Amino acid sequence: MRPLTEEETRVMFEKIAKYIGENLQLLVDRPDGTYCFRLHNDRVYYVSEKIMKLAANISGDKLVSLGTCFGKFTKTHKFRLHVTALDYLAPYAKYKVWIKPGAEQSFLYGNHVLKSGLGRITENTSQYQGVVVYSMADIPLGFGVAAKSTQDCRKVDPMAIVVFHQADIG
Repeated sequence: MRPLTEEETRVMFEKIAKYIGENLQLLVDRPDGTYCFRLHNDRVYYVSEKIMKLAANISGDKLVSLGTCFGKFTKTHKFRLHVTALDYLAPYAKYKVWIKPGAEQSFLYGNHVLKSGLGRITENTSQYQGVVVYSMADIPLGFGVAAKSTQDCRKVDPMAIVVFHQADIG
């Protein structure tokens, strides 16, 4: 465990902002205390500061399980988001896509969503905007990238790609 570098923080902040804009502060400023990010084996962990204030008291290994991994830094120093972050980011992601049964199955196996499977998408979603993919029952399935804008999604043919697969649960 250890604080992130100023340069690492920016990268992660920039990546997370692609899905929740400037709402990360919502995850850091929790009504039950401040939360922070500690690096460990190149993976970023979301954990409360109270728990961090108890290092040297815990074997660290136990400390890693007390936090939630959000993703990790690649060798090309980029931040790869992990689906374990989904439950924390989803409630704060402005741009969402709701997909049908067929698309859901294909998404859970790692594929992209096709027009025929698009049930609904948040208004004014730009092309390449980072989105959170939900099932028709409104449950989080993963992170995606809009292939076309919400406007262009209507005009496209059923076999066209409307959401690229980033990460999925399951």
